Amino acid sequence: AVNFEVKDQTLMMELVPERLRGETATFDIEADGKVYVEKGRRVTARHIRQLEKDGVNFIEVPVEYIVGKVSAKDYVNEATGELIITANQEISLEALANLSQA
Amino acid sequence: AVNFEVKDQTLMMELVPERLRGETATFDIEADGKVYVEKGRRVTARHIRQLEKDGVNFIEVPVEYIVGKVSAKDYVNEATGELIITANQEISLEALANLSQ
Amino acid sequence: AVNFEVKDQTLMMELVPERLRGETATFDIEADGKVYVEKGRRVTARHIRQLEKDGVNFIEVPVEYIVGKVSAKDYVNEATGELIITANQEISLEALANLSQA
Amino acid sequence: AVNFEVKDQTLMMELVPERLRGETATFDIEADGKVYVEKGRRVTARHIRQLEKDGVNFIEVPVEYIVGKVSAKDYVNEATGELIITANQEISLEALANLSQ
Repeated sequence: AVNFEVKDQTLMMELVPERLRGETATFDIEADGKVYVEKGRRVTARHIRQLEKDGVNFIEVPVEYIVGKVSAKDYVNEATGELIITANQEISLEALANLSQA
Repeated sequence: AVNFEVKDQTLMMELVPERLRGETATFDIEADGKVYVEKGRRVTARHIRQLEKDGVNFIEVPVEYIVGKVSAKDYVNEATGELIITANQEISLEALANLSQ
Repeated sequence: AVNFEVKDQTLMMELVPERLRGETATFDIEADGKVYVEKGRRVTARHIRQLEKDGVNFIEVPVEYIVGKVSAKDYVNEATGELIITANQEISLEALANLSQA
Repeated sequence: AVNFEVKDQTLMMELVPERLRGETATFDIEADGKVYVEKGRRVTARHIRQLEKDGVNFIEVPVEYIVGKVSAKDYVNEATGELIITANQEISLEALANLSQ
């Protein structure tokens, strides 16, 4: 009766800025379409303050993080997590009425 | 990646109590698990009073209503309709990770 | 714990082609991004066969149809209906864990 | 326009029965409404047998597991995880019509 097709997916976790400084980024440090540190760059003090200036409290993390395929990072808070799924939800009213009738 | 297993379904619509009184119900007149008048029975002034006392301004309407299998009624306002789907949304994190890669 | 933001919505209903011929379209007759008859045009035999050639068994109808704000049309099957909602579903894992903990 | 009222939630993960035997459970070992071993109890060879006989290859894991409040265990495979959200999806047809206009 209801099909749910995933078009995109993103995981976000709370930044711990005090642990990010000096890391070499293994994935782009980004939020809301803006990349603050490119993969392979070492995070500078300015990068930290640029995130802060923009009010970036959550950053993107690879979705694979949630199935254990990314070694855990001290610069995100493990007690947090926001999963955003963009989907096309197809609801058959006919099929629902048939569930209801039965 | 995401399955949506439907366990129950209903519409809800705003009630126009003036137009209900005197009619014979074609579906249970119901809200929040309480049935006020059963299908096949006449709606009394007492029923109308009970609905008002309980503050019932929306009632359940079968999803069949939306595909014409239950015919239209004056005492529910189609402009106000809601579809409530009770479901288990089964999200495969493995599948989402696969999609991300 | 879960927010569901609607980005787009479409209603589709099964076409009854035998009742569409000769109608003056009051909304574009379309499916899958292709407009077959523009609003205000009278539907010709060719339009019917063009829909058929493309296998168009369902057409778009204004969503308002489902709240009774479009007078019913004999050229769609009233016993049908497919509602497609494009949404951003935001799932707070933290909030869900808190529901679970409680 | 759409509210998603959560009524229950769990993860599920693939079980590695060899790594469970002998451990003391920190959450009920459970599938499809049957609890095999309660939180705080040791998993026996008999428990392992029961799981196998019932064909239980995925078990429930608390959502707390995903935010670190329940610590990681060798006997569930995080690569396989699912999140199952039981909810009432309340779709306002009035609101969808409003959005369409």
